Amino acid sequence: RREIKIEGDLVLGGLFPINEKGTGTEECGRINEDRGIQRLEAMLFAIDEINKDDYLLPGVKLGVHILDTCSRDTYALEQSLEFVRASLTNIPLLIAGVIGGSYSSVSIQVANLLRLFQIPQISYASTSAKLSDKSRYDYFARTVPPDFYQAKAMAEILRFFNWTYVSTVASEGDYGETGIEAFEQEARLRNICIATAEKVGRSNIRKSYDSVIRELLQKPNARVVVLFMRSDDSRELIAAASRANASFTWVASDGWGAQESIIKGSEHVAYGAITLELASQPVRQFDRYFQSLNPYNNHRNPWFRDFWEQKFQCSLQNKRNHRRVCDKHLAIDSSNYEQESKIMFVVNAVYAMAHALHKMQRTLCPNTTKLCDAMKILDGKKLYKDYLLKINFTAPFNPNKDADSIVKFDTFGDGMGRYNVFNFQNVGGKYSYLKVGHWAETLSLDVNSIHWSRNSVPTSQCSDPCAPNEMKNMQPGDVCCWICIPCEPYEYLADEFTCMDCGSGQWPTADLTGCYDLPEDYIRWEDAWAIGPVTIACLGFMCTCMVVTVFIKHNNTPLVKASGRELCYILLFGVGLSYCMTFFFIAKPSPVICALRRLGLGSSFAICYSALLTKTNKFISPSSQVFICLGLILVQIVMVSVWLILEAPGTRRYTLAEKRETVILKCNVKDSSMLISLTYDVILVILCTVYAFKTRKCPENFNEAKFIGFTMYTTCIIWLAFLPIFYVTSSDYRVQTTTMCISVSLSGFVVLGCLFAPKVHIILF
Amino acid sequence: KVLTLEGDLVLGGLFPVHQKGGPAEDCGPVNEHRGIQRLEAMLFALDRINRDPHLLPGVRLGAHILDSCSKDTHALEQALDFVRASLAPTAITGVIGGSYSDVSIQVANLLRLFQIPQISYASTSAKLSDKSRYDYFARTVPPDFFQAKAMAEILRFFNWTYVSTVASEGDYGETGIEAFELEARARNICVATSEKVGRAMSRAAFEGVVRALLQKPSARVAVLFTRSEDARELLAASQRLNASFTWVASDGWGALESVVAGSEGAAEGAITIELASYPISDFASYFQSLDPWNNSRNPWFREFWEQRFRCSFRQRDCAAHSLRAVPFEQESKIMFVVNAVYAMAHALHNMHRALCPNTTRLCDAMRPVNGRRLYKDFVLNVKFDAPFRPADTHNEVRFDRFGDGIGRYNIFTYLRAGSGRYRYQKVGYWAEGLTLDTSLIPWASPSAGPLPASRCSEPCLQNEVKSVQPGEVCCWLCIPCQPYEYRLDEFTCADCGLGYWPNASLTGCFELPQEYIRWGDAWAVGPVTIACLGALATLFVLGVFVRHNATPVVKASGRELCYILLGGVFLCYCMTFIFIAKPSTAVCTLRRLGLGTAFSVCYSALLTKTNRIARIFRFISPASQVAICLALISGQLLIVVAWLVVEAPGTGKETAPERREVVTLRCNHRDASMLGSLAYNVLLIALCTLYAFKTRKCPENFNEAKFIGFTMYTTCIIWLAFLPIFYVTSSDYRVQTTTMCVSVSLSGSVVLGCLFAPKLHIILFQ
Ligand SMILES: Cn1cc(-c2cc(C(N)=O)nc3cc(CN4CCO[C@H](C(F)(F)F)C4)ccc23)cn1
Ligand SMILES: CC(C)CCC[C@@H](C)[C@H]1CC[C@H]2[C@@H]3CC=C4C[C@@H](O)CC[C@]4(C)[C@H]3CC[C@]12C
Ligand SMILES: CC(C)CCC[C@@H](C)[C@H]1CC[C@H]2[C@@H]3CC=C4C[C@@H](O)CC[C@]4(C)[C@H]3CC[C@]12C
Ligand SMILES: CC(C)CCC[C@@H](C)[C@H]1CC[C@H]2[C@@H]3CC=C4C[C@@H](O)CC[C@]4(C)[C@H]3CC[C@]12C
Ligand SMILES: CC(C)CCC[C@@H](C)[C@H]1CC[C@H]2[C@@H]3CC=C4C[C@@H](O)CC[C@]4(C)[C@H]3CC[C@]12C
Ligand SMILES: CC(C)CCC[C@@H](C)[C@H]1CC[C@H]2[C@@H]3CC=C4C[C@@H](O)CC[C@]4(C)[C@H]3CC[C@]12C
Ligand SMILES: CC(C)CCC[C@@H](C)[C@H]1CC[C@H]2[C@@H]3CC=C4C[C@@H](O)CC[C@]4(C)[C@H]3CC[C@]12C
Ligand SMILES: CC(C)CCC[C@@H](C)[C@H]1CC[C@H]2[C@@H]3CC=C4C[C@@H](O)CC[C@]4(C)[C@H]3CC[C@]12C
Ligand SMILES: CC(C)CCC[C@@H](C)[C@H]1CC[C@H]2[C@@H]3CC=C4C[C@@H](O)CC[C@]4(C)[C@H]3CC[C@]12C
Ligand SMILES: CC(C)CCC[C@@H](C)[C@H]1CC[C@H]2[C@@H]3CC=C4C[C@@H](O)CC[C@]4(C)[C@H]3CC[C@]12C
Ligand SMILES: *[C@@H]1O[C@H](CO)[C@@H](O)[C@H](O)[C@H]1NC(C)=O
Ligand SMILES: *[C@@H]1O[C@H](CO)[C@@H](O)[C@H](O)[C@H]1NC(C)=O
Ligand SMILES: N[C@@H](CCC(=O)O)C(=O)O
Repeated sequence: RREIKIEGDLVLGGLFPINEKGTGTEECGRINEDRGIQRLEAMLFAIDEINKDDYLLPGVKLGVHILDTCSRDTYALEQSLEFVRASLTNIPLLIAGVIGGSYSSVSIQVANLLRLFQIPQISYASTSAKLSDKSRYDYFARTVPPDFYQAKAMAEILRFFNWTYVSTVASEGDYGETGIEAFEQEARLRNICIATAEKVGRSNIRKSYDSVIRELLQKPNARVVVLFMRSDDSRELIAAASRANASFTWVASDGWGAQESIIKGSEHVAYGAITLELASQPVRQFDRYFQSLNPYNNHRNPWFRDFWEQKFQCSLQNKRNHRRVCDKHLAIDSSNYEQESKIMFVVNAVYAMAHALHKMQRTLCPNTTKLCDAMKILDGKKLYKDYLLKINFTAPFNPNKDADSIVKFDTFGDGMGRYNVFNFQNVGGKYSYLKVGHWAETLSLDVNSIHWSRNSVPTSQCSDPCAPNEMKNMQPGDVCCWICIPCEPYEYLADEFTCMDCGSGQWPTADLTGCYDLPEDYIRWEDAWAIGPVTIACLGFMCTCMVVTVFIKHNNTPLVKASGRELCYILLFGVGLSYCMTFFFIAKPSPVICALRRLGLGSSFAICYSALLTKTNKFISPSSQVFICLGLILVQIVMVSVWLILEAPGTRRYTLAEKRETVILKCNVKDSSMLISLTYDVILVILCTVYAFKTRKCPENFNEAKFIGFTMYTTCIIWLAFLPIFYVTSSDYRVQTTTMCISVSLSGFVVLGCLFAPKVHIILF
Repeated sequence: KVLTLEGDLVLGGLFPVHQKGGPAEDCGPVNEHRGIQRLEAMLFALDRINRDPHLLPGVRLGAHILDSCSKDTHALEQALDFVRASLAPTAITGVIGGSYSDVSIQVANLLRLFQIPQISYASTSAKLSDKSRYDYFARTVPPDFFQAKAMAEILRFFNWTYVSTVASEGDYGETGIEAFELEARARNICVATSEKVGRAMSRAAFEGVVRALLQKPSARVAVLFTRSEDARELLAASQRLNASFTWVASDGWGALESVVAGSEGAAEGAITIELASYPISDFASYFQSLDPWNNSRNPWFREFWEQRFRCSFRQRDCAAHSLRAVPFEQESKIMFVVNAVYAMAHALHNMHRALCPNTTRLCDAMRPVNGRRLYKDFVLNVKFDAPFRPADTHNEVRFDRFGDGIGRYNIFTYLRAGSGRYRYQKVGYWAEGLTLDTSLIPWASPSAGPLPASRCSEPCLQNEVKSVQPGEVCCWLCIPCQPYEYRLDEFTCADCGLGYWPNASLTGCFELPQEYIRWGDAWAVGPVTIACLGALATLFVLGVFVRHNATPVVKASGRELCYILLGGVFLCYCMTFIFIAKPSTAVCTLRRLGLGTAFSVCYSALLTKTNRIARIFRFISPASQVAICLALISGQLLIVVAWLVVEAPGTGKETAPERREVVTLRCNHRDASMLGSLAYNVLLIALCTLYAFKTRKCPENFNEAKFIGFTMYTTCIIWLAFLPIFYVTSSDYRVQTTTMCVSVSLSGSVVLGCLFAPKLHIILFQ
C-alpha cells in the first residue's frame, strides 16, 4: 500500500489511476505516464500553490491523501475506506473532500460509498450520463459535462460527413453502457442506424477483441466506426486491430481523445481516426512545475520512481539489471513531454474545493482567519448543498476573461460541453493529433482531416437512395440495408416496403397511390375506324331510302295483284330493321342499347325468314301464320335470357393487358351467349331454304318463286361465312365487333334488291 | 459489546438492543422486547440449526451480532465492521440485521457495494423493494403494500366497486394506496375519494374528512390504510357523527383493543387485516430457562436483568428474581427472525451441496465467499417448511424475484353480537389465495345484505344499455337507446339502422327487412276477381265476333278496327289484372308500358274509326286506317320509351315510413313521370271529345256515334275523380293500386258496352 499523506488543518482526498495494464499480464502492473502521474502531479501543484496563496485560505494548510485505484472499481472501493476511517470515533486522517476518480465506474462506486458518510466528491474526468442523479449520487460533483453532449457531437459529425450505416463497439463498464445508449438515441433521432453493437470487457485479447475485430471485418461495407470504450481497453483493441490489419476509421470519445500512449508502435491502424477530446487551455505553470521535477527532489511521490523508470528505461538507484543506468543528465523536457488535456479540470476541481472550504471558514469564523472549534466537525451535506454548488470563480491560471474562465456548477453538479475534434495525422513523418473542429453547441468542422485512403470514406453503400417510381424495399438479412428491386409492373406501390397490384382495369398514376381507370376503347368510337360501318349505315340509309322507293309502286295501286298486299309490306318491315340494326351496334354501348341490340338482331332475322316462308307457302292464314311465328319468337326470347341475365355493361376484358378496358362486362357475356342464339337464328333460316326450294312452284308467280329460292340460297352462305369472323370478335372489341354486324346489314341490302327486282322491272318496262 | 460465537461460517446480526436515547448518549435505555427477545430467538435458532443433522451436518455456524440503537449513523458504523472483516474474525457470509425502515436502508446501501447478502426480519418499508438501488437485500416480512392485493381480492369477492380510500402522510399509507389503485384497476374497481389522513389534526379536520366521505351514499365502504392512532381517531369521529360504514382495516388496525375501544357502535362489520404469526413452543421454554450467570454469551443480558427486575449485581439481590415465574409474551416478529436465519442456513446448505459435493465439511472452494451468486441464485429460490410450526399450513418460506418474502394475512371481522365488543373473529386467510368464510361473517349470512357500494346502478338490459358515464366510468349509467335500432357494442350503444328493426335479439347490427308485397286478399280479392271476369267476358265477346266475322265486318266498321278495339280492351283488362306484382324493375316497366299503351291504342283505334267517318263528311283508305292507328300508338310508345330511358327505372328499397312496419310497394315512377304521358292521353281524350262533337251518325252505327260522347264523359269523370284521389293518396299505396284497378276496369267495361254490345245485339237479332 502506497499513499501520499500530508498533515494539515484540512486534508483533501485523491483517487488517480496511477497503475494500469500496459504491456504485460498484470491488471495494473504498469504506470500511467499521462493519465495517473500527470494528474497526481497537477493536484499536488494545485495544493502547494494554494498553501502558499494569500487570497485563498490564508493561514490554513491543505493536506492530501492521494491513493491509487488500478483502474478497477473494486480496488477503488477497497482503498477508499481510509477516507471514512477518521469519521468512526497509520493514524486516521480526516478528509474534508475527496477528488473523484478518473473512470465512470470508479467514480460511481466512490460516490456510493461516500454518500452514506456525507463526504463531498468532485471529479475531473468522469463523463458519464449515469451520474448527476441526485437520488443515488447526492454527494458527487464534476467539472466535466456528461456523455449526452458527447453523443450529440458524435451524431452531428456523423451527419456532417453523410455517415449513415456505421459499426459500433463499446465497453461493458458503467461508462460504455449509458453512453452507448445515449448514442443510439441520438443516432435514431437523426435517421441513422448501426450495423451491429459489441460490448467488450477487461480480459485477454485472444477471444473477445479478436472476435470483435473479425466481426467488424466481416462487413467491409461499413468503414467508419465509433468507440465508446475506455482507454485501457482501447489500447488492447488497437493492438488487436493492428495484428489483424484493420482498415476502419475510428470515432473515439474522451476515453481515447488525444492520448498518444494508447497508440505506440501501431500507428498505422489509428491513421485518420477522428477522436473527441474536451477543450482545455494548457497551464504554463503546471508545465514548468512538471519540467522542473527530478527523481531526487520528488520524495513525496512513491510512484515517481516507477514513473521515471517506465519513461526512461534505466535504474534510478538499483543495480545494472535494467538495460541502462540513468545518465543523471536528462529531465522531462518539452521534446518528450505532452501535457494532458484533462489537467486544468483537476486544477479547477482542487481550486473549487479550496474556495468552498475558504468561504465556509470565512462565514463560520468572521472574527479570525483560522480554523475554529465550530469547524472541527465538518458538515458535508450543507457544504455541498450551498457553498460548493453555488461557487463562481475565475480559472486559477488563465490570461483571459472569457466564458471558459469562469468555473460554475450546474443544478446536477455538471459542466459545459465544448468537446474538441481531433484527427490523427502524419505530417513531416511524425504522427500527431491535429484539431479540426470545436463543438461549441454548434459543429465547426474544418476541411483539414487526413483520412486513411486520402479521401472521404463512404458508407451505407448497401442501401443507396433509389427513385420510388418502381423500386421497393427488401431487407433479407438486416433491417437497415435494403435493396431497391424494380417492382410494380403497372401497379401502385404507395407503400415503400411492399408492392401490390392495382387489379383489373386499373392504371396507377405518377404518385403510385391511386389507380386510375383508363377510358373504354369501345366508347366514343366514331372517329377513324368505326366510321367504316357508318358508311355502311349510310348505305343502310340508302337502303332505307331504297325501302322508301320500293313501296311507292305498292302504294300507288300496283298492277300485279298476285302477290299478297299484306305479305309485301310484311317483308319490307323485316329488311327495314336490318338496316336500322347496325346503328345500335356502332353506337355507344349503353345498358339500354345492349338489350335492344339482341332484340334488334333476333327479331329482324326471324321475321325476315318468316315472311319469306309464308309467302312461298285463303289469304287470311298466311298473314296470321307469319305473325304467329314472329310473335312466338319474340315472346320466347323475352322470357329466356333478357329477363334473367339482367345485362349491365362494365369494365372487363383486361386479362390480356392492364392498358385495356372493355365497356361491356355482362353484355359481353350475352354476346358469347348470342353465338348460340345466332346458331338458333340460322337454324330456322337454313330449314326454310330446304323446305321451299323448287317444291311448290306456283304458276302464278313461278318466276318470283324461283327468284325467292335464290334469295334463300344466298342468305345461308352469307350467314355461314359470318360464323368464323365472330370467334375473333373478342380480340378486337371496338374493331372486329363493328365489322361483324356489317354482314347482317349486307345481307339485308342484298335481300331487298333481289326481292324487289321483279317489282322494279315492271316499273322500268 | 460484541457478540461473537466460534464457527466455520459467521453470520452477521443487527438488533435494536437499546433505544434512541437522548442527545447526550448515542444509545439510551435498553429495549427488552425488540432488541433482546429477537436476539435470544436468533441465538436459539442458531443453536438448533447447529444441532440439526439435515441442516449443515458438518459445518457449524457462528454469530457476529451487533447493536444499532435505532440510529442510522450508529447502524452504519456498526455495519462497516461487516464489510471491513471480509476484506479480524471470519468473513461475514450473511447478515440477519435490519429492524427499522431506515436502519435496514442504510445497511443495505452499505452492504451492496461489497456484495453481502442480507435478509431483514422486521423491515416493512416498501422503498427497499426497489432492486435498482438495493441489489443484495432480502426480507422475510412481506412489505406493507402487499396488503393491497388482499384488499382488492376481498373487495372483488364481496362485489364492492365504489370504494373509498384513506391514505397517510408517511411512506406507509402513500406507497400502499399507490399501486393499491393499480390493483383496483385490474379488479375493475374504481376509487371514489382519496382523502389523506396524515399528520396530527384537530377533531374538526376529522369531522370534515368523514363528512366528505359520507357526502355521497353510493360509497358505503371505506378502505383505511393508516396507523393505529389515525384509525382510532377516525372511528371516534365517525361515532360522534353516528355514521355507518364497513371499513376495511389494515396492519395498522389489526386485532388491537386500543383502536376500536369507545367506538363499538361505529364499527360493526369492519373487515380487519392482520399479519399471521404462530407461537413457538420451544422459544418460550428457552427464554424462561435463562439466567445472567450461565448465559454469559449475551453481553447485554446483564443490563436486561438489571432493568427488568429493577435490581443490580452490586447488592447481589438479583439471585432471588427469576424469569420462569414472570409470564412470557412472545413477540410477533420472532418466527420471522427464525425464518430468516433458517433461510440463510438453507442457502448455505444448498451452496455446500451444489458446490462442495465430495467434501461434507467446508470445502476449499467455499473459502472465498461471494455474495452475488449466493444471493441471486439460491436465496431467492429457497423452499422449506417453517421451523417449529404448530402443524399449520404455514410451511411456505419463499422469497420472490424482488427479494420480498411471502406473507400470510388473517382476515378478521369485528363481531358485536357475541359479547357486545372486542370480538375480532378470523373469517379467512390470504396465503396466495382468498379463503374467506362467509358463514362466520354476520352480514354475509342469509339474514342481511352485503352492505354494497355499487357505482350508481346497473339494472339495464343487454339491448337497452348505453354505458354513458358522466364522471364515473365504473357507474356504467345507461340511457335507453332507440327501440327501432340495435346496439353496436356493449360499452357503446350505437344506432344500427334506426329506420327499421335490426336483429337486436341476435346481437347483430344487420337490418332485417320484411317483404310486405301488395298481395293482401282484403283489398285484392274483389278487384282481381272483377278484372278476371271482365277479361274473360271481353275474350269471349272477341272470340264470338271473330267466329262470325264474315257478314258484319264489311257492313259495319272495318274488321281491322274491330280487331284493334278487341286487342285494346284485352290489353287494358290484362294490365288491370296484372297491376299487382312484386316490387321489381321488370314489373314496374311492364306496368309503365301497358297502362299507357293499352289506353293509347284503344283510343287511337276509335279515333281512326271516327277519322273514316270524318273523311266521308285525303282518302278514306280502308287498308291504311290500321297503319294510321299503329302510327298513333307508336308515337305514344316513343314518348313512353323516352320517359322510360330518361327516368332510370328501378325498385324502391321500401315504401315504409321512417318508423313503422317494413313494406315495399313503391316504384321509381313519379307523379311528374306519369303526368308526362298523361298529357298525351289528355290530348287523345280531347281528340275523342272533338270526334264526339262531330255528331253525324251513320245509320248502321247511330248508337255508336252517341256512345263516343258517353265514353269521353266517363273518361273525363274518371280522370277528374282520380286526380284529387291521386293527390290525397300519394302516400297511400294499397288504396292507390285499388283505385287504379277500379278505374281501368270501369274504362274497359265502358269501352266494351260502347263497342261489343251493339254487335252482340245484332248477332242475337240475326
Ligand atoms: C281516363 N283515365 C285515364 C287514366 C290514366 C291513363 C294513363 C295513361 N298514360 O295511359 N295514366 C294514368 C296514370 C294515373 C296515375 N296517376 C296517379 C299518380 O299521379 C299521377 C296523376 F296524374 F294522377 F297526378 C298519375 C292515373 C290514371 C291514368 C285512367 N283513367
Ligand atoms: C306495335 C307497334 C308499336 C310496332 C310494330 C308495328 C308493326 C307490328 C306494324 C307496322 C306496320 C304494320 C302493317 C301495315 C299494313 C298492313 C297491311 C294489312 O293489309 C295487313 C297488316 C299489315 C301488313 C300491318 C302488319 C303490322 C305492321 C307490320
Ligand atoms: C324502316 C323500317 C323501320 C320499316 C320498313 C317498312 C316500311 C318501309 C313500311 C312498313 C309499313 C308501311 C306503310 C303501310 C301503309 C301505308 C299507307 C299507305 O296509304 C301509304 C304507304 C304506307 C304509309 C306504308 C309506307 C311504307 C311502310 C312504312
Ligand atoms: C327516317 C329514318 C331515316 C329514321 C331512321 C332511324 C334513326 C333516326 C335512328 C335509328 C337508330 C338511332 C340511334 C340509336 C342509338 C343511339 C345512341 C344514343 O346514345 C344517341 C342516339 C343514337 C345515335 C340514335 C340516333 C337515331 C337513330 C340513328
Ligand atoms: C316497342 C318495343 C319493342 C320497345 C321495347 C323497349 C325495351 C326492350 C327497352 C326500352 C327501355 C329499356 C330499359 C332502359 C333502362 C334499363 C335500366 C338498366 O339498368 C337495365 C335495363 C333497362 C331496364 C332497359 C330494359 C329494356 C327496355 C325496357
Ligand atoms: C330494332 C329494335 C328497336 C327492336 C325492335 C323490336 C320490335 C320491332 C318488336 C319487338 C316485339 C314485337 C311484337 C311482338 C308480337 C307481336 C304480335 C303479333 O301478332 C304482331 C307483331 C307484334 C306486335 C310484334 C311487332 C314487332 C315488335 C314490337
Ligand atoms: C306491342 C306493345 C303494345 C307491347 C310490347 C311489349 C314488349 C315491348 C315487352 C313485353 C315483355 C317485355 C320485357 C319483359 C321483361 C324484361 C326484363 C326487365 O329486366 C327489363 C325489361 C324487359 C326486357 C321487358 C322489355 C319490354 C318487353 C319486351
Ligand atoms: C299496340 C298493339 C297491341 C296493337 C295491335 C298490334 C297487332 C296485334 C295488330 C296490328 C295490325 C293487326 C292486323 C291488321 C289487319 C288484319 C287483317 C284482318 O283481316 C285480320 C286481322 C289482321 C291480320 C290484324 C291482326 C292484329 C294486328 C297484327
Ligand atoms: C322506337 C321504339 C318504340 C321501338 C319500336 C320500333 C319500331 C317497331 C317503330 C318505331 C317507329 C315506328 C313507325 C312510326 C310511324 C310510322 C308511319 C305510319 O304511316 C306507318 C307505321 C310507321 C312506319 C311506324 C312503324 C313501327 C316503327 C318503325
Ligand atoms: C324511326 C324508325 C323508322 C326506326 C326506329 C328508330 C329507333 C330504333 C330509334 C329512334 C330514336 C332512338 C333513341 C334516340 C335516343 C336515345 C337515348 C339514349 O340515351 C338511349 C337510346 C335512345 C332511347 C334511342 C333508342 C333507339 C331509337 C328509339
Ligand atoms: C453530404 O451530402 C450533401 C447532399 O445530400 C452534400 O451537399 C454535402 O456536401 C455532403 N457532405 C459531405 C460530402 O461532407
Ligand atoms: C358476487 O357476484 C357474483 C356474480 O357476478 C356471485 O356469483 C357471487 O356470489 C357474489 N359474491 C357475493 C354475493 O358475496
Ligand atoms: N471519461 C471516461 C475516461 C476519462 C479519462 O480517464 O480519460 C470515463 O468516465 O471512464
